[PDB]
Amino acid sequence: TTPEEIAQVATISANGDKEIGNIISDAMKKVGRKGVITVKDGKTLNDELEIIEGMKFDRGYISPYFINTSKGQKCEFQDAYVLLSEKKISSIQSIVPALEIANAHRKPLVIIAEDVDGEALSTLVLNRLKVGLQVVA
Amino acid sequence: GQAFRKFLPLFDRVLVERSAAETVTKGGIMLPEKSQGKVLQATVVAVGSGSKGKGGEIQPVSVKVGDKVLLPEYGGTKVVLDDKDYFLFRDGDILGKYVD
Repeated sequence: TTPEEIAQVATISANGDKEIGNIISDAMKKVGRKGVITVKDGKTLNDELEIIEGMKFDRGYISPYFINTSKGQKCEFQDAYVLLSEKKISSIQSIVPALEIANAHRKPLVIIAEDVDGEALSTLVLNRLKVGLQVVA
Repeated sequence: GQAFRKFLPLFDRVLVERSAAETVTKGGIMLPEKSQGKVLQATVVAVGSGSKGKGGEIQPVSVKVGDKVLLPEYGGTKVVLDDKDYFLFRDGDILGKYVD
C-alpha cells in the first residue's frame, strides 16, 4: 500500500542495496507501479534513472540540414504541425500541399513517414535553406 | 515564311521557344530545378513556308509567329540560336493554340 514497502522489497531483493531500492521506488513513483522500467548498461560509476515522457522513438532526421539548434545539434520547434504517412513519400505533389498549409499558417512541420525520397528531399532541403521554411522529416 | 534572329525554317517546320519553368507555387513554396520538367507551353517565334500537299499549290502553316501553343511531349529538334534554346517542331505535331 505504500512506496516505503516498495523500496523495502527492492532493497531486500537487491542484497540489501538501499540505493537500488530507492532508484526503483522512485521509478515506480514516477512512471507508475505497472509501468515500463528497463535496465540498461551504464558508462558511469554510479547508477542513474532516466524518465522518458511523451512519444520518443529511435529514429533520426533524414537530412542533417534541418538542424536549427546549434548548441545540441538538435532540431527543435514549438507548436509544430505533424504530417504522418503510411507509405513512402517521393513525388512533388504528395508533399507540396502540406508545405502550403505549413507556410500559410506559419507553423513548423514534422513529416513522419517510411522514407523521404529524392524529389521530396530536394524540395524540403531547398525550401529550408533558401526561403527559411521550418520543416523536418 | 518568317525568320527569328536570322533563321528561316524550311517546309512546314516551325521554331518555338518554351515558356519559363515554374520555380514557385502560389502559396510561396519553391520547386527544385530538376523536377520542374519540360515546359509544354511555348510561343511560336518562326514559321516555315509550308509543306506542299499537292503539286502546284503551297499550303501554309496553321500557326503564326506570336501564337501561344501547346507542344507535344516528344518530337522536338534542338536549335541553339544566340546561345539560347529553341525547338523545331512540325506543323502537324502541335496539339493546339491558346486563343485570347
